[PDB]
Amino acid sequence: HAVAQQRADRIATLLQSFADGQLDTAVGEAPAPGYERHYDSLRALQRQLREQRAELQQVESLEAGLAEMSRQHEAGWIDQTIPAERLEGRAARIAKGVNELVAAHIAVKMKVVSVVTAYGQGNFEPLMDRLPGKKAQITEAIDGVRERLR
Amino acid sequence: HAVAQQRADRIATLLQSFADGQLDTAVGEAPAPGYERHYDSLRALQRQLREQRAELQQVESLEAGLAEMSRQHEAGWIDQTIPAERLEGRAARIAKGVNELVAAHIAVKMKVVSVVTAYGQGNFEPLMDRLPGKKAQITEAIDGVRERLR
Ligand SMILES: [Cl-]
Ligand SMILES: [Cl-]
Ligand SMILES: [Mg+2]
Ligand SMILES: [Mg+2]
Ligand code: NA
Ligand code: NA
Repeated sequence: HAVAQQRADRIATLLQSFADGQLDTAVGEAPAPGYERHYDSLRALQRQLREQRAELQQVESLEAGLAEMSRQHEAGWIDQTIPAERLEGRAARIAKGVNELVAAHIAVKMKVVSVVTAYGQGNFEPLMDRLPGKKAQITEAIDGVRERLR
Repeated sequence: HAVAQQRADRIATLLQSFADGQLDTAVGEAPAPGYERHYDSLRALQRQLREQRAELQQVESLEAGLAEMSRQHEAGWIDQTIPAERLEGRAARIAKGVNELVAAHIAVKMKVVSVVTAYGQGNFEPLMDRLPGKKAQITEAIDGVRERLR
């Protein structure tokens, strides 16, 4: 009678904690045989709430990292990247993905600058890369510059 | 005796479902007064598991969208963007953030191409934007091209 209520209150308290976002309490083992199923599920649920909390926090950090990277680049510090090494899982892969895509565009941009700077110096040895898709328009444009400049 | 066990099994089953990822069952209301706390928490937990599931799915979609955008740009279709409008919350903001940052770099790149293309035609009216930070190196480079070309 007394124990039954106590064990019931314990389960209510643990569930209440989960609901309120208090995931630090250690669930532990069941008090008696008839509560094994309840506790098995409670422990499993807790592990899941903790994992999802961590993953969602990583995403929040990813948004802040992107925000700072954007701020840095608008200020001209284009070497700045999102510190993917400080993230993990999917958040880290997305961060690396953004860094690589931005880096790829910067590389094409600097290639253009490098080639035309040379033409400006009378050095016509360099040729713009042969780009695909819409980027092919850049290749033709720069070739046109070369032909006309000399 | 019979009812007690039945109501206890119901709570075990609901918790078991949550654990296994079956969040579609409708919890409903408590069967008797002494179970109000349990059910209140169960409903709240379910709402949270569903919300976190949705948010994590959005992130998975964000990673795929970035992957496809990267694939498209490497192929030269640089007008392609991550469809942020099809996402929501933080996932959507990150997507828009990536689209804007990439677009900003492309704009600087095309500005460079536009200016030098003009110089190649003997049209020295356009001047490269005055860029900050490390980007200032691009401004000086292109100015140098202008001065030397004419
Ligand atoms: Cl720096
Ligand atoms: Cl297209
Ligand atoms: Mg010269
Ligand atoms: Mg000319
Ligand atoms: Na990617
Ligand atoms: Na941003």
